[PDB]
Amino acid sequence: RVCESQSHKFEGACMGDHNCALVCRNEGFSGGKCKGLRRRCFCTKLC
Amino acid sequence: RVCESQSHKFEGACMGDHNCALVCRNEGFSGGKCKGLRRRCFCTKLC
Repeated sequence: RVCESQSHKFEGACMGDHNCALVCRNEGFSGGKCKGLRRRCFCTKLC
Repeated sequence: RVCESQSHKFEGACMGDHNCALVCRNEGFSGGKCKGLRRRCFCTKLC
């Protein structure tokens, strides 16, 4: 089961899922991706 | 740090946040609330 949390560190429009994943790993998550028309980085991990 | 996961048990459209919270507690989360244009139940817990 997957849980999500918006990144605290990601700056600017999320244009590249991989960059978001890397920032999210620095925040303690397993990965992440960009979501929405607002292009925000959302970190993911197993609940 | 809070995380979110769409409910796996909640039936249909989410009207009452309290109902969603109780359903989500049965899924092992601390709470939950109805969100989105298509009113769905999202469970929350500390990650």
